[PDB]
Amino acid sequence: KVFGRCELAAAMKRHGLDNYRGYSLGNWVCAAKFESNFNTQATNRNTDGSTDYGILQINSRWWCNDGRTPGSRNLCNIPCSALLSSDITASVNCAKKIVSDGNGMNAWVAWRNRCKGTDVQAWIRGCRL
Ligand SMILES: [Cl-]
Ligand SMILES: [Cl-]
Ligand SMILES: [Pd+2]
Ligand SMILES: [Pd+2]
Repeated sequence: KVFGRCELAAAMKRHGLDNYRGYSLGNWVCAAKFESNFNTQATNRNTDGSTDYGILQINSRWWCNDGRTPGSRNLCNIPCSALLSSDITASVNCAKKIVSDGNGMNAWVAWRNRCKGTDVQAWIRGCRL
């Protein structure tokens, strides 16, 4: 599923991402925009053989099991396919655990390089939340 900007903003809000660990909703919407272009089915292979899945490009190296990432961890305890679903719960819930790690949203390189320090509130401008 390709989410609408405000549609994603609202779903993320309902799952309690607005100001989760101090990250305003616009940060999360911005991160999803540059990770997946709001496409839940987005996948990308890493140089190490791991793969990134879903709206927030969660990496099989640490966070999910895809059956093809030798020696990886599954810290969210999900099959990676669960992160490609039209239901964003698995991605949001997993992302909550990721952002609790020492680095916060800096774990998402796209966030750091495209969202951090920018006007992320522009991403939710005009949405009914
Ligand atoms: Cl398990
Ligand atoms: Cl649901
Ligand atoms: Pd388990
Ligand atoms: Pd659900």
